Amino acid sequence: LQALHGYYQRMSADPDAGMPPYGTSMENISFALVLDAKGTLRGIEDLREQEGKKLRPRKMLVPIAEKKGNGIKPNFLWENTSYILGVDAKGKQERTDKCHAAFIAHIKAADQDLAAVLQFLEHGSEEVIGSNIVFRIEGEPGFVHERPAARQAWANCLNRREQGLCGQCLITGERQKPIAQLHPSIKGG
DNA sequence: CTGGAGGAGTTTTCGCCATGCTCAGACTGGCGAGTTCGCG
Repeated sequence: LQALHGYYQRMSADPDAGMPPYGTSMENISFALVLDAKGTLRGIEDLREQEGKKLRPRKMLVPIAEKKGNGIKPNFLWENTSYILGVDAKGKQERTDKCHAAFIAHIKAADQDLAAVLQFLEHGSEEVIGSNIVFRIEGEPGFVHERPAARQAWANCLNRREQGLCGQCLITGERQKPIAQLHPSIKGG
């Protein structure tokens, strides 16, 4: 319904409304890793919160996630242990190894922070297993994915992907627009 | 006779909580008036 499109367009114009900016979404995160600028990991930040009933993760604004079928798709900068640590509980190690290789490969598409995290990837409690994690530089505010250079790289990747076929958009009625081969998912439960 | 493969059919991965009472009376109030038949 175009009503939702109009509502988003209007309310996103308000800076404090809470609309995620284009290309970003709010997800669940449990821990953050701290590593020095030299590429050595030391320090883990656990952001999970006790909701009275249970200890549950926290909501964070991050780059949108792919819709993972049976195929392997690497997320940009935040992932679970299987892609990052090359470890899991699924037993099928080769799958995890392939995921890790794809994850490291996607990064290469000059910043010292990404240089450091690349350096750490030369090697890459139990509760971290299976949870979502993010990266932070030792004593650095914010997170690596928040740095402007990361945003430029993300925009470049988006431009890379949005190419080829073009047509008429039914919601807007405009011509020669790139057509979406797949739609992002919607939260259930 | 063997190949490459397009299509048909089967398997894997995906991610993974909640809803909260209740409580009480009235009221007291009077209808109506009436007429029967009659030889052999």
